Amino acid sequence: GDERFYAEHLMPTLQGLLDPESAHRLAVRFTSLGLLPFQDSDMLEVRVLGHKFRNPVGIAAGFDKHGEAVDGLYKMGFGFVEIGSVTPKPQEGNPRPRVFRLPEDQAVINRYGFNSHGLSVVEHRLRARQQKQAKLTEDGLPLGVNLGKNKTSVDAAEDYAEGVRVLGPLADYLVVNVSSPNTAGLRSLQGKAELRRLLTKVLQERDGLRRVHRPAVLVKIAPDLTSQDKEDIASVVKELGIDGLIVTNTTVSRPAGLQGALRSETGGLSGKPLRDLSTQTIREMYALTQGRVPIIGVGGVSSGQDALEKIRAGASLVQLYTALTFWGPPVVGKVKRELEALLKEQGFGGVTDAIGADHRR
Ligand SMILES: Cc1cc2nc3c(=O)[nH]c(=O)nc-3n(C[C@H](O)[C@H](O)[C@H](O)COP(=O)(O)O)c2cc1C
Ligand SMILES: C/C(O)=C(\C#N)C(=O)Nc1ccc(-c2ccccc2)cc1
Ligand SMILES: O=C(O)c1cc(=O)[nH]c(=O)[nH]1
Repeated sequence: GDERFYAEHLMPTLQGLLDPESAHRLAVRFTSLGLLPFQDSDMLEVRVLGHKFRNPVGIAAGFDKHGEAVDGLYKMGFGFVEIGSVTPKPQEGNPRPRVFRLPEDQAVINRYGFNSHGLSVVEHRLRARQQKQAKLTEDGLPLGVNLGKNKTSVDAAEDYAEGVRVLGPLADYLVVNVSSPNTAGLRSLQGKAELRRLLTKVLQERDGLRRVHRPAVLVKIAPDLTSQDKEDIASVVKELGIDGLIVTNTTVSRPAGLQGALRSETGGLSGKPLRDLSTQTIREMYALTQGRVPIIGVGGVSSGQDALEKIRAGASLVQLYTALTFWGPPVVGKVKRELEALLKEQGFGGVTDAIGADHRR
């Protein structure tokens, strides 16, 4: 496993031979079979959400939408895996092309639209390795399951409720994904009244599961929220005792300076141009929740510094996806190695010590 080789030769050649969706599909395939190219120190261990995480670097939702490559992803060095988004019924998503690379920006735009094998398929896939996962979790490698809703559903809350009932028993944590920019009307569920109603139902359904099968519940939010939106989300989270937040999904904004020819494609923008917008959203949400609500920080993480900035801003854990598509699997070890070195350099005894450090200076 060599960073230079992947960054300079393998990935650019892959990007030059296949379209983005094809590259994604082949990657899931390769990862699922364990055809892949760092020893986690105690400094990187985090205890949150009722679990030990051997390192704080996870794979973000969207890469493994259907739970096909979980074990290969742990082998890649991720401290936790999130699969999904999964919808109740199977659905195809948007017509192709629906994924676009912006190499000049180290960015991606996608409009997949919740292409999903559906709950039943994912349920059986996870059941086939349920005890293996139980041991992985105990060993500090938890599993998250990200829930979406069907395009033609009349009752959004019931979609998420069904997700809780079916995949909740198989997950260490669940994500109520109300932040995809690619499903019409979905982001409106972030509004105060809609969110409270939705999350009340979700939490009731979760509380009804047997104790060993009872996951933490997190809400994944957009980077495009107004100050009022963020205030309201913070209020509802505290009112209902939501276990955590995932911050953030992709942006519908197109920051000044984007160079990629494909910058004006419809969809969610990810990668470097999203990075600081996400970090600032983490920072705001941490403050609004008084540091009492665990945050998983996501968006434009490609290095140790990127990870630590989100951690200092208030994230207990981080995730990446887009960086993997540019630098390949070696980015995981790179992020962890750089993060460890930076923690030492900045006087932190571990990740835990650095969580929210910016707010205390
Ligand atoms: C191709 C693609 C598909 C994605 N699909 C999902 C999804 O199904 N559910 C979800 O919550 N986030 C999804 N995401 C968003 C990521 O989980 C993450 O929040 C975002 O991409 C920012 O992280 P990054 O810059 O490291 O990619 C997707 C992102 C991309 C790149
Ligand atoms: C949307 C998406 O996943 C991509 C694009 N564009 C993409 O390139 N993904 C990807 C992710 C991982 C890998 C990879 C490369 C080597 C070994 C295992 C996996 C290759 C490609
Ligand atoms: O299109 C999707 O499936 C999707 C894309 C994205 O960026 N975020 C998300 O939650 N879903």
